[PDB]
Amino acid sequence: AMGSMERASLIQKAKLAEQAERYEDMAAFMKGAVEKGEELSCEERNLLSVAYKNVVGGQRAAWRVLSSIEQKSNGPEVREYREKVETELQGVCDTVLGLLDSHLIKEAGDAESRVFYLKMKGDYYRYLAEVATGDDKKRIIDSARSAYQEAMDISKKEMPPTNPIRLGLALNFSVFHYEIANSPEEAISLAKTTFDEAMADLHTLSEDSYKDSTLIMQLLRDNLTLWT
Amino acid sequence: AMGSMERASLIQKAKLAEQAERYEDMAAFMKGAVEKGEELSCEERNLLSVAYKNVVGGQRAAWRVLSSIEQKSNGPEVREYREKVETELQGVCDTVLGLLDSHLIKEAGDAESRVFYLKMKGDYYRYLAEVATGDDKKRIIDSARSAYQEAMDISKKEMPPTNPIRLGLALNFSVFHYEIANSPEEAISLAKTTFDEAMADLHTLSEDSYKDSTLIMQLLRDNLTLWT
Ligand SMILES: COc1cccc(NC(=O)COc2ccccc2P(=O)(O)O)c1
Ligand SMILES: COc1cccc(NC(=O)COc2ccccc2P(=O)(O)O)c1
Ligand SMILES: [Cl-]
Ligand SMILES: [Cl-]
Ligand SMILES: [Cl-]
Ligand SMILES: [Cl-]
Ligand SMILES: [Mg+2]
Ligand SMILES: [Mg+2]
Ligand SMILES: [Mg+2]
Ligand SMILES: [Mg+2]
Ligand SMILES: [Mg+2]
Ligand SMILES: [Mg+2]
Ligand SMILES: [Mg+2]
Ligand SMILES: [Mg+2]
Repeated sequence: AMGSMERASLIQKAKLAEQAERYEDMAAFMKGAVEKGEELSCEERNLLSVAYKNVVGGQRAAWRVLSSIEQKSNGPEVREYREKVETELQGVCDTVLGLLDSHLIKEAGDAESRVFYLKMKGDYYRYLAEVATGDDKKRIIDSARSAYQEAMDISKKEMPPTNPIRLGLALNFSVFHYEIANSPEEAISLAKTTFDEAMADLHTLSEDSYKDSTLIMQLLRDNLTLWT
Repeated sequence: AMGSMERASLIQKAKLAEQAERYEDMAAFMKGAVEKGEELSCEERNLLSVAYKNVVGGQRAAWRVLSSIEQKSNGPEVREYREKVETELQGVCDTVLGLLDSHLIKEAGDAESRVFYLKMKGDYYRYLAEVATGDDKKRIIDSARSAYQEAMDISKKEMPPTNPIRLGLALNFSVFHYEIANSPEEAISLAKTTFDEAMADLHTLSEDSYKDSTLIMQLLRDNLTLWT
């Protein structure tokens, strides 16, 4: 439905929607921008990610509330409404994954863009895994793992240990190991090694880069504190 | 779209949606419940009001952000996106006003229900007035005034000065005078008289009623502090 709007106007409106805290609109504008077919700049990739993380975030928070109520109840209403929210969440994840597959990842040749999009792919499969059951569920978990792993492999070859996309990827992959893969030791090892190798590279940074990197290192530290 | 769901299940889901902070869903469930044609109980009237106040609240907050950006800008994008949000806000207000006219107010014979719905009518015309321009605009302002006035007339005849619906009505009508009607003296007089007559009636209240009433009296006091 954004086919008739200029790419530049979609980006401008996404920024307005962010100011207005209208994240559903923000996501729809950025989906429209991606669907123009051109690669996205760093700033535009960040608008895409912020929009969808806020949308899916509201859904995941609601799903958690409902799932809790349902499990303590264990008529059809709680299950029905949890399933409604679950389906809408699945739809948003499928939308994002669709944008990544058609055709953001395939056209992403620079490490910053390719790692960004593979991290996003890992994150949205991870959100699908949170609500998935059984077997179907193993293939979803492995899709998340596979995307994160490819991103990690590129990030380790092509980016310094303090790069904020590399740090955020490692942070989220550690969360995947702790929360999804039942691998708390792998989570803790990854968060530890990532933190230590970033610390050793801080000396190479300007003041502003240092602020960017240490912000994410503090999130790694927060998890490690929660996990140990 | 809620025609096939049981009234009781719509109410139950509205309560779940409130826990989940899913206010759009909450409003749609309560719209469905109203459309069953039966009068609403006190608790159900409160669910209706909470749902729509949160929905329109998000819209009014966004509209304010956008209007500010637009007026400081004064391409078409800011105006266009402010108009989009404005139209959606107008639609929600029209929806609420429609439920009140078809047929909540006409079937409301008790003072608690009739005052509640006439206050709501004043509030949603007030939200339309916030975004309205010119003349069209005078009739909207007078519709809000007229609804609030009828509610006030009934409330003064039928409810004690500490009743929380009477207090909330007076609070909102004072806000209408200050923000919409350019009548700050009327706003201040109304808030003052309402506060003083409630204070004089507190002695008649139980501990829990006292807590309910004094909460709203503090909002009147907060406005008076802001306005004087
Ligand atoms: C963004 O809104 C929500 C809703 C529900 C859960 C969360 N996530 C959290 O509270 C913590 O999640 C993380 C912590 C470190 C890295 C990544 C995440 P995640 O949100 O699971 O991508 C966020
Ligand atoms: C509920 O979300 C919003 C969004 C934008 C504005 C507001 N309202 C306010 O900040 C203060 O408004 C009032 C104060 C006292 C009584 C009534 C109101 P109102 O929200 O204008 O019905 C609320
Ligand atoms: Cl449902
Ligand atoms: Cl490529
Ligand atoms: Cl628009
Ligand atoms: Cl009647
Ligand atoms: Mg063009
Ligand atoms: Mg399901
Ligand atoms: Mg390329
Ligand atoms: Mg490099
Ligand atoms: Mg029935
Ligand atoms: Mg308009
Ligand atoms: Mg009746
Ligand atoms: Mg009475």
